Amino acid sequence: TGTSNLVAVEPGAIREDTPPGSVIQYSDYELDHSSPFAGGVAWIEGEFLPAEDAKISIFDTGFGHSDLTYTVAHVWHGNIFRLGDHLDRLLDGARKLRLDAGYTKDELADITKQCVSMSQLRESFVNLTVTRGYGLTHQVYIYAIPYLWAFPPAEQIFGTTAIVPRHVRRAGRNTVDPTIKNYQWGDLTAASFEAKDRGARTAILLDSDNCVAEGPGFNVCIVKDGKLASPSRNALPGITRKTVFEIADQMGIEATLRDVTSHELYDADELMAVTTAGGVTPINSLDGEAIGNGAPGPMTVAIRDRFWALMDEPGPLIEAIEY
Repeated sequence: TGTSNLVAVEPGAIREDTPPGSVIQYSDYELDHSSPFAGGVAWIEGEFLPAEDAKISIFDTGFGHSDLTYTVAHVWHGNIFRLGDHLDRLLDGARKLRLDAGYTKDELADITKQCVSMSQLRESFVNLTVTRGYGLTHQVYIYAIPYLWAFPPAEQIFGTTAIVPRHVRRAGRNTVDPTIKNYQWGDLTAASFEAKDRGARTAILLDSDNCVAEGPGFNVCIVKDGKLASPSRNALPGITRKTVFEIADQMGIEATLRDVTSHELYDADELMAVTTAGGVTPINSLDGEAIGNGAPGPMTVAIRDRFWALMDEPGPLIEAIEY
């Protein structure tokens, strides 16, 4: 059909079932639908709008040339996670693209948190996008929408399945650069359709030298002999990946950003996907072969459970939204 295994990025429900007793639980509340904003807020051209109405000029160069960068932060239990790190990454990427947001980091942070508050969402998927714009003025778009899962909560707890594409590789840093977060998903979409065709949930892509690159919307972490590794070259420098490495260091696990060869990927003791929209996902099998026992690995479970706990512990990583 015309539908990939990738989650559609648009406003969706406010809550979704999660495994009972699991580390993942939504907040208990309601939206006051007296506000037109409740459920999703978009900030386009300095004006807030109900997400249902959020529109951009068809002539924005961010559309016709995909000339932009973006970042996504999540809100969990009313707390925004690592917003400052996301703003730093977004602004650094815009600089590399010679894009000027026209707003300082603090102005962006205030605008973003305001979007969440007006949305009334305690769990949210928050996107900041900076584009080349149109007649020339660069454009900043921000939206806070209900939470989105790259992998459903059930797969976060019980694991997902992956293949390595036979026909696709991840674009290299000298072509469409994966190290700047971008909307150019041609390879990622093709890999997802190949995974769907083969009966797997997703794909882990290789780069041109057959090193692990990343997946469609996530970094990949590889566990071997009690050590954790993740690709250093053709992969986004993910914030979830950064969090996972901090969690591991605190657990006394050695975590290294390095080239991971295709041999190492297939020989892994554990595999996991890491991304802001849903966190740490175990990958139970690769190309239909069990990784470990074919169920979530022990280090993955430990790190994933610690990751959700971070969302509730006061500290530098989290800030409470004011509703």
